[PDB]
Amino acid sequence: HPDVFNILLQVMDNGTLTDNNGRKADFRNVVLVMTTNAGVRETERKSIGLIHQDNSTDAMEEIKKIFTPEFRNRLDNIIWFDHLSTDVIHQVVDKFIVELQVQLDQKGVSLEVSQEARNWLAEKGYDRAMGARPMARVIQDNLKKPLANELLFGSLVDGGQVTVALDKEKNELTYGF
Amino acid sequence: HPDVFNILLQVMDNGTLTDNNGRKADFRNVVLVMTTNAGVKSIGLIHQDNSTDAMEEIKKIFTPEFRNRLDNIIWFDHLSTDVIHQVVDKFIVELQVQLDQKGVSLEVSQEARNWLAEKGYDRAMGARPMARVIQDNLKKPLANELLFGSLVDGGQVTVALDKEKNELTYGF
Amino acid sequence: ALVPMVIEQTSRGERSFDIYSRLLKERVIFLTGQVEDHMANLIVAQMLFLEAENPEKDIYLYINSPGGVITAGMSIYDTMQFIKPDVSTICMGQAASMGAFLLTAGAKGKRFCLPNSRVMIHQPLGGYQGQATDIEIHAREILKVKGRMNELMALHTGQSLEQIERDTERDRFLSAPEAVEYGLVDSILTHR
Amino acid sequence: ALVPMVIEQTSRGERSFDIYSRLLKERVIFLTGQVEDHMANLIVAQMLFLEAENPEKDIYLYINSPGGVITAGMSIYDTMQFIKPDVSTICMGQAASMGAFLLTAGAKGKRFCLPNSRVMIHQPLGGYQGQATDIEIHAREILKVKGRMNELMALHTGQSLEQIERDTERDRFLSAPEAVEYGLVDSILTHR
Amino acid sequence: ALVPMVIEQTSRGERSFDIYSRLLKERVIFLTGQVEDHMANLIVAQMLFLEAENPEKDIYLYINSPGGVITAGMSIYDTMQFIKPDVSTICMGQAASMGAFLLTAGAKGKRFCLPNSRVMIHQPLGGYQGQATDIEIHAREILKVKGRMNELMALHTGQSLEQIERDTERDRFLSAPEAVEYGLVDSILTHR
Amino acid sequence: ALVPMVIEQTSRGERSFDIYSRLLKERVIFLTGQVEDHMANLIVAQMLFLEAENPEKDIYLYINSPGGVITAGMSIYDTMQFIKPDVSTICMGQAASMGAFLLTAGAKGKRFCLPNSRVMIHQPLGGYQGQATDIEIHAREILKVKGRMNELMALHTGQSLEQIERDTERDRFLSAPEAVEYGLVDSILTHR
Amino acid sequence: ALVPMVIEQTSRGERSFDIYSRLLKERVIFLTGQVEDHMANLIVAQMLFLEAENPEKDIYLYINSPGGVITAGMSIYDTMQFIKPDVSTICMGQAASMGAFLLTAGAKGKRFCLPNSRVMIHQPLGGYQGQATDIEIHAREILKVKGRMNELMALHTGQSLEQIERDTERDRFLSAPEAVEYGLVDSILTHR
Amino acid sequence: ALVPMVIEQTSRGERSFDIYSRLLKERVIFLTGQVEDHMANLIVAQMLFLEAENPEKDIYLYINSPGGVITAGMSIYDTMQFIKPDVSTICMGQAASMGAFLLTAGAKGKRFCLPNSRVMIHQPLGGYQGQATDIEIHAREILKVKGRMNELMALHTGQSLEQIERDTERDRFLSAPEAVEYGLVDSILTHR
Amino acid sequence: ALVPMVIEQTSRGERSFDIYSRLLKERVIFLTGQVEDHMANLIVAQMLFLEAENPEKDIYLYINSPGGVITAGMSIYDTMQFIKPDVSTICMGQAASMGAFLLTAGAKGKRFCLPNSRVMIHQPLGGYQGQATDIEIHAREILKVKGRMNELMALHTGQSLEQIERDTERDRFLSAPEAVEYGLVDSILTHR
Repeated sequence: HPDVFNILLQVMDNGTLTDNNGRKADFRNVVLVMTTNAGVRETERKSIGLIHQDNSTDAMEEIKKIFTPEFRNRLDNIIWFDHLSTDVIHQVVDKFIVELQVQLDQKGVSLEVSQEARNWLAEKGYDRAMGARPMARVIQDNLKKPLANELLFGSLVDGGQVTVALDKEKNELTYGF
Repeated sequence: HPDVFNILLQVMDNGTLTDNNGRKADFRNVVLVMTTNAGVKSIGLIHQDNSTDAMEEIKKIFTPEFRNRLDNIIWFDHLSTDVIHQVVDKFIVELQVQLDQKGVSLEVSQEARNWLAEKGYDRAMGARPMARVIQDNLKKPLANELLFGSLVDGGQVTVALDKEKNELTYGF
Repeated sequence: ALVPMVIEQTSRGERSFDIYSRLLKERVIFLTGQVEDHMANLIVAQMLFLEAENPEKDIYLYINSPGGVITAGMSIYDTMQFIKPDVSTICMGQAASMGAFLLTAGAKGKRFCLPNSRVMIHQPLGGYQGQATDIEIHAREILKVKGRMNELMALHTGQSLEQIERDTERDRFLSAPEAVEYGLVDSILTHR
Repeated sequence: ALVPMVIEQTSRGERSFDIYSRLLKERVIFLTGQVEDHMANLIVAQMLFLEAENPEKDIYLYINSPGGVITAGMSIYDTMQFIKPDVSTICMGQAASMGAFLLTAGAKGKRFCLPNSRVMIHQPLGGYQGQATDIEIHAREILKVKGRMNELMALHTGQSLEQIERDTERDRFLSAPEAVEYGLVDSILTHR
Repeated sequence: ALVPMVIEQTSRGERSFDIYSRLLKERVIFLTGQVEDHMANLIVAQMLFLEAENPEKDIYLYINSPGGVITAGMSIYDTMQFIKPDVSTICMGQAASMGAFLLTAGAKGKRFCLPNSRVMIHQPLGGYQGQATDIEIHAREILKVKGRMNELMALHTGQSLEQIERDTERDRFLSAPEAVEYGLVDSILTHR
Repeated sequence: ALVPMVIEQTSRGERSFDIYSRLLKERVIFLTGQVEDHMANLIVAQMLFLEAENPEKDIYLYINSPGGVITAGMSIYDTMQFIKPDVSTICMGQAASMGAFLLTAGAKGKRFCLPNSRVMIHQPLGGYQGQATDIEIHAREILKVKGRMNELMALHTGQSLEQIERDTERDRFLSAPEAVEYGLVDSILTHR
Repeated sequence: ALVPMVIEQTSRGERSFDIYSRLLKERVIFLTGQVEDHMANLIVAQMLFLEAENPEKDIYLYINSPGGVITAGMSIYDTMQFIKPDVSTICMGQAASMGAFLLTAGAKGKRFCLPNSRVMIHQPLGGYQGQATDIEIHAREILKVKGRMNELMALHTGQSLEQIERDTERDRFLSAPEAVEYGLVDSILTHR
Repeated sequence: ALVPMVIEQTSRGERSFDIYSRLLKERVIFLTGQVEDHMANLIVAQMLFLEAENPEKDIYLYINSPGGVITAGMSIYDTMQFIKPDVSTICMGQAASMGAFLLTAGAKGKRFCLPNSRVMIHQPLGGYQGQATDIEIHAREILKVKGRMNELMALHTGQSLEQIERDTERDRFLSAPEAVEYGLVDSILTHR
Repeated sequence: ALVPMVIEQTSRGERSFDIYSRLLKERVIFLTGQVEDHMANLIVAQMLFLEAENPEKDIYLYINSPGGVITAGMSIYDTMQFIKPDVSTICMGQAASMGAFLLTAGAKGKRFCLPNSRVMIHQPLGGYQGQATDIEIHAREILKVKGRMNELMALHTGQSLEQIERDTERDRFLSAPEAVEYGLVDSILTHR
C-alpha cells in the first residue's frame, strides 16, 4: 500500500524507527535494499511506428508516479537493472548446471555436459523478456526428466557417469552410464 | 434511482426487506404512499402552462410491470377559488384559536380573506406559499403589538384590507 | 456550430438543446425563408408533435417569409386547421403572399404582428410551357388555385370575396396598422 | 441542426430523437420531393421496420410529392401491398403522377386527402436515344409500363380501364372533392 | 472543429460548451456578417431565451456587420424593443446601415462603441424589374421603408428628422467620437 | 439527420441504431443506385460481417439498381459465392444489367422479385480511346468479360449459352412473371 | 477527424479535447489565414474568455496571417487593448499588413518573432465603384483609415509618423532582425 | 450515417464500432478507389497499428483499386516490406497498375485473388511541361521509376526482368487463372 | 467515418481514439499533401503538445508532401528547431522542395527515408504582378528567401553553399541512396 512508504521515509531519513512500545530501532548499520518491477511495462512496450523509442524516460515517469518526490529524495540511488545478454545467458546456464551437478553429487551421481550441449540449451531457453528464469525450466525439462527417471527406475541408481552430448541431425541429448 | 425502484418493487411484491444484519423488515402492516408531481416561464410570447401526465413519467421506471404492484392510483387536482378560500379559513381559525388562547380576538374582513387566498395560493405551487403569506401578513404586526405590550389581554385586532395599500389594516 | 446550444435544468439538469429545439420545447415554431416542400414538412412534423404533446395549449408560429410554393403553404394551412390546439401566428420581419396567408390563417383572435413588420399579398404566380391543350389545363388549374386562395382569405379576414379579388390583383403592401384594419391580424404586439 | 431534436419520457426519460425519428416511432412516414432510388429505399426500410414492430397497427404515409421515377414508386407500391398492416396514405400539399398513384394505393377505406390538397395524374414520361431497334424496344417497354399503371389505377379507384386511359392522356388536376368523387381517396380530413 | 470548446465547473464540472454557447450563457450575443433571415432569426431566438432566463439582467449584442436586408434588421429591432430587459449594443469592428441602426437601437444610455470602430449610415437600397405599375408599387413601398427608418433613427438619436434625412442621403462614415457626438452611441469603451 | 434513428431493447434497452444498421442487425442488406467501388466494398464488408456472425443463417440482399461498373458487381458476386451462408436476393423497384446479374446470382431457390419489379439485361458496355493496339487489347478484354458474364448467367439461370447470347444482344426488359419463367428468379413475393 | 483529439488528466482524467481547445486551455490562441469577420470574432471570444479566466496571466496570440480586412483586425486590436491581461503576440511563419499590425500591437516588451519569420507592412487597400460623390466619400474614409493605422503603428513601434508614412508607401518586407531593429517586435525567440 | 454501426460483446458488451473499424479490429484492411496521399497514409497508419498489436498475426489487405499515384503505392509497399507480420493481399473486384503491384507485393504464398477478379498492369504514366532541361530531368526520373517498378515486379513474380519489360509495354489484362500462372498471385479463393 | 476508430486499454480501457489521435499519443505526426497555413499550424500545435508531454522523448514526423508554401514550411522548421526534444523526420512516399527541406531539417543522426522514397529539391517559386517598383521589391524579397533556404540546406546537409546553389537551380530528384550520399538523410530504413 502506498501509505506504507512513509515508514520508509522516516527510516531512510533518520535511520531510526519507533515501534508500538516507544522503543526505537536503529537502522544505521542496516543496508536497505528494495526490489521492484515497476516501470517495466513501458520499457518493454512497443511503440507504434517505424522507429522504437527508449522508454526509460517512461520508466522514470512511472517510478516518480509511484514514489513521492521526497521518497525518491531519500534514496541513495535507483539502480536500473538491464536485460540479460546471450553470453550472460551462457554463464547463467553454466551456473545452473553447476547447481544441478551439486544436487546430483548429493545423490552420488557425477554428471558431464558437453559445451555444444550448453550452447544448445542457451539457444533453446533464451528469452529476453523473462531474463534468467526460463533457463531454469529449460534445464529442468531437458536434464532432470531423464535424470529423474534414471534415478528412480533406471540406470543411475547408486551410480553416475551420465554423459550428455548434442547431435546435429536431431539436436538431441545423450545419456546413460 | 432505478435501484430504489427495484427495492420498492421487492417490497410491493413480498413486503419483506432484509436488514444487512440479518433482520427482517416486515412491511405487512405498512401502508406505502408515494407522491409524484410530473408538472412544470414559457419562453416566447405567452405565459400558458397547465398539463398532467404522470403515468408516462413513472411508467418510465414504474413500468407496467412495476405499475402492476400499485394498489390504487390516487389523483389530485388543482385547488378552486372556493377551496383556497376554505383553506384560508382553516389557517385563519387556527391562528384564531392560537390567539384566543391568550385573550385576543381576531377578525379578518372577507375581502381580506379573498386577498390572502389570492396572494398565498399559486397554481404551479399549490397551497405551499400560503403558510408563509398567512404567517407574514397576520402574525407580524400582531407579534409587534403583543411583545411591545400595547396589545395585551382584553385587546383585539380587526383585519381589513387597505383597498389602495393592500396592507391588512388593523386596530386595538 | 452555427446554431448555439443551451442548457436547461428540469429533471437531471444540463439538458443540452440547440436553440431551435429549446424553443420548440416551449411550443414555438419558426417559419423563415421561402416555403418549400422539406421546410413545410418539417413545420408540419413539429405541429403534429406539439399537438400530441398537449392538444390544449396554443402553438406559436413565428412567420418571416418572402413567400414560397403555394402547395407547401396549403399543406401547412391544412395542418393548422386540422389540429385541435390553436395556432397563434406572429408576423415579424415580413410576410409575403404565402407567408401573409399563413399568418392570417392563425386562430381567430390570436393573429399578431410587430409594429414595424410588413405584409404583402398578391395573386399566386406560376406558368407552363408546352402544347396549347396542356397550357389551357394548367391555366384553369392555377385559376382554380387563385379562386380557392381568395375564398380562404375572404373567410379568414372577413372581407368580401370581391374585395380580396380587387385588392390582390397587384402586389399590395400593408403596414402593421393597415394589416390590423384590413383584418389580416388581430392586434399589434408592443411591449411586455 | 436544421432538423430539431425533441425529448420523450418513456422508460428512463430524456430520449432525444430528431423530429422525423420521433414521428416514425408513431408509425407515420413522410414522402416528400421527387421519388428517387435512395429516398424510396429509405421509405421501404421504414415500412419494413414498422411492419416488424407491430404487423397489426396501421402505417401512415404522408405524401407530398411532385412525382418521380416510376420504378421507385413501383418499389414503394409493392412494399405497401406486400406488408400485412394497412397503409393509410394522406395527401397533403400536392401529389403528382407517382405521388398520386402511391396515394390511391393506400388501404381501401383509408386513403385521405386534405381540403386544399391538389392531385394530378398523367401517363408516364420517358424517352430514349439510339438505334431504331433499341428505340422500338424502349417504346414497347414504356407502353407496357403505362398499361400496367393504368390497370393498377383502375383496380385501386374502381374506374374502368378505358376511363383511366382516356383521363390520363393529358395532365388532369383534381381538387380534394374531385378526388373523392373520382375514387382516388376515400374521404377528406377536415378537423379533429 | 473550427469553433473551440471550453470547460466550465458549476454543479458537476467539466461542462463542455462551444465558445459561442459559453458566452451566450453570459447573456452576450454576437451579430456578424450580413444580416439575413436565418442569422437574424437565430439572434431573435437567443434574445427570447435570454429574456426567459432573467428578464431583469441586461443583454449585450456585440455588433460587427457590413449591413444586410432591412427586414431581418427590423425583426431584430422589434425583438429588442419588445423584450423587457435592456439590450446593450456594442459596436466593434464596424457597423454599416443595418448594423448601425441596430447599434443605435440599444437601450438608452447603454449604446457603446470601441475607440477605433467605424459607423456608416445611408438610405436603404433596393430595386425592382417589371411593369410600370409594379415598379411604382415597389418604389412607394421602399420610400415608406426609408421614411420609417429615418423616423426611428431620429427617435433613437434625438436628431431632427430633417437632419437624418439630409445626412443619410449618401454614405456617411462616423468615427467613435463622431458617433458619440451624433448621438448614435452613448460613450466609448476605453479600458477595464 | 436524413436517416432516422430507432430504439431497440435487448440487454440494456434503448439501443439507438440508424435504420440501416438496425436492419443489418437482421441480416438484410440494401443495394441501391449505381454499383461503384466504394458502395460495393461496403456491401462486401457487410456480407463478411454477417457471415462471421452466423455462417448458417441466410443473408438477404434487397436489390434496386440501374446498373454500375462490371468489376464492382463481380466483386459482390464473388463474395456471395465464397461465403458459406446462402444469399437471398430480392429485386424490388428494378434491377438493370449489373443489378439483374447480382439478383440472379442468389442462392438457388431463394431468388425472389416483387410483382411490379422490372428486370433488364444487356451486354456490358465500355470503350476506349487511343492507339490501335491498345484499342484491340481493350476490345479483346471486354469481349472476354462479356463471354464470362454470359457463361455465369447461363449457369445461374439454366438457359443455354447461345440463348443468353442471343437474348442480351440488346436491352431486354422482363416483368416479374417473365423473369420467373426465364429463370432469373425462383418465385414472386405476393403477401405475408 | 482532421483535428486530432488529446487526453488530459486533471480531476477525473481522460479529458478529451481537440488540440486547439487543449491549447486554448493554456491561454494560447492561433490566428491563421486571412483576417475576416467570423475568425476575428472567434479570436475576440477566446480573448474575452481567457480574460474572464485569469485577468493577470498573459495571453499568447500566435500570428501567421497573409492579411485580411482592416475592420476585423481593428476589432481584434481593440479587444487586445481593452482587456486587462497582457497579450504576447508571436509571429511565426509570416505576418502581412493586418497580421503585422496585430503582431506589433502586443504588450510592450512581449512582441516576439521567430528567426525565419517574415514581416510585411503596407498601406491599406480597398476601392469603390459608383458615382463621383460616393467615390469621394469612400476615398476620404479610406484615407482616414490609413492615417489612423499609421498613427497606431507609430505609437506601437516608437517610430515617427512621417517614418511610417514613407515606409508603408509600398510593400516593405522585414526579416526577424530587421523587425527587431524597426521596433515591430521586442526580441527573437531562439531556443528553450 | 452512410457507414453502418455494429455491436460487439467482449468485456462490457455493446461495443459500437463502424463496420470498417470493426473489421480493422480483425486485422483486415481495405484499399479502394485511386491510391492517393491521404488514403495511402491512412493505410500505412492502420498497418503500423496492426503491427504494434500483434507482430506475429497476418494482415489482410483487400485490394480493389483502379490505380493511383506511384509514390503513395511505393509508400504502402515499403510499409508492407518493413513490418514484421506477413501481409496477405486479396484482390477482389479489380486491381490496376498500382493496385496490381500492391497485390503482388504480398507475403509470398499468401497473394490471393477471387475467381472473377481482374488484374491489369502497365508502365507508369506521367508527364511534364516546361523547359527542355526540366523535361529531360523529369523524363530520366520517370524512367528510373519505371525501371524500379519492373525490378520489383520481376522480384515478386519470379519472371525475368525482360519478360516484365516486354509485358508491361502496354495495358495487359489478366484473369484470375492467368494471374496465378503469371505469378502475381499464389492461388484463387473459391469457397469456405 | 472515413477515419477509423481504435480501442486502447490503459486505465479504464476501451479508450476510443481516431487512428491519427491514437498515433499522436505515440509521439508520431503525419505531414501529407501540400504545406499550407492551417495544416502547418496543426503540425505546430501537435509538436508543442508533444514537447509539453515529454521534452526528452523524440518526435517522429512522417513526411509525404509534394511541397507547399515556403512560409508554412518555415513555421514548421522554426518550431522543430525551437523545441527541446529531437524531431526524427521519416520521408515515405516522396518529399518535394518544402517537404524535402523539412525532412533534412530533422535531428542530426535521425533523418531517415524509405528505400523507394523519392526526394526532390529546387529553388522556391513565386511571382507578382503590378508596378515596376513593387515587382522589384517582391523580387528582392524572394531572392532573400532563396538565399536563406540555401543557407539552411547547406547547414543541415553539410554541403557547400555554392554546391546547394548549383544543385537546386533546377528540379533535382534523388533516390534513397542518393539522398543518403547527398546528406539529406542519415540512413535508409530497411526492416525491423
